[PDB]
Amino acid sequence: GKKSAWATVISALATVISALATVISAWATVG
Amino acid sequence: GKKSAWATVISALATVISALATVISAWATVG
Amino acid sequence: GKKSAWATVISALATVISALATVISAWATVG
Amino acid sequence: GKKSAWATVISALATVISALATVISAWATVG
Amino acid sequence: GKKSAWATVISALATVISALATVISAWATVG
Amino acid sequence: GKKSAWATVISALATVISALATVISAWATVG
Amino acid sequence: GKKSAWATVISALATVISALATVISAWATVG
Amino acid sequence: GKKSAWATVISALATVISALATVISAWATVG
Repeated sequence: GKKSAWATVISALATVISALATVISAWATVG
Repeated sequence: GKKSAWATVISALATVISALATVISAWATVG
Repeated sequence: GKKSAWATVISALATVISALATVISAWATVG
Repeated sequence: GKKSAWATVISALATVISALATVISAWATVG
Repeated sequence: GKKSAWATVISALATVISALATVISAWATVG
Repeated sequence: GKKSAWATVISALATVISALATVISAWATVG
Repeated sequence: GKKSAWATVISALATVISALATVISAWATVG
Repeated sequence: GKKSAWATVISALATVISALATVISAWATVG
C-alpha cells in the first residue's frame, strides 16, 4: 500500500518532469 | 533538427504513459 | 497484487519511452 | 547546442524519476 | 566536451535497453 | 510468477541506477 | 571532472545490477 | 516463459552496453 502510494506520487512527478522535458525539447527543435 | 523533433514527440508520449501509470498506481494504492 | 503488477507494467512502459526520448535527445546533443 | 544539451539533462531527469516510480511499483508488486 | 557528450549518448542507450528489459519482465510477471 | 516478479524488481533497480548515471553524465555534458 | 567520475561509478553499479538481473531473469525463464 | 527469455537476452545486452558506457565515462573523466 505505502509503496504503491509512493509510486503514485513519483509517477505524477515524472509526468510533470517529462512534460517539462517535452517543452524544452520543442524549444531546442525551434531554437 | 529532426532528432530534436523526434525527442519532443517521444517525450510527449512518455508524458502520456506516465500520466496513465500515475492513475493505475493510484488504483493499485486503493486496492 | 495483480493491480500492482499492472501498474508496474504501465510504469515500466513510461520509463522505456522516456529513456528512448533521452537517448534521442543525447544523440541530438552530439549531432 | 546548449539548448539541446539542456533538453537532454531534463529528459534524463524525467527518465530517472520514472524509473524510480517503476522500481517502487515492482517492489510493491512483490510485497 | 565531445567525450562527455558521447558518454551521455552511450549511457542513455544502456538505460533504454535496461528499461526495455524491465518492461518485458513486468509484462511477463502479469502473464 | 513470483520469480518473474523478483526479476522485474531487480531489472527495474538496474534501470533506475543506469538512468541516474545518464542524468549525471548529461549534467556533466552541460557542465 | 567529478561529475564524470560519479557517472563512471554509477554506470559500473548499473552494470553490476544488470548482470544480477540477467541471472535472475534466466532463473525466472526456467521457472 | 518466452517473455522472460527475451528479458534475459535484453538484460545481458544492457549489461554489456552499461559496461561500455562505464568505460567511455572513465575516458571522459580522464580525457
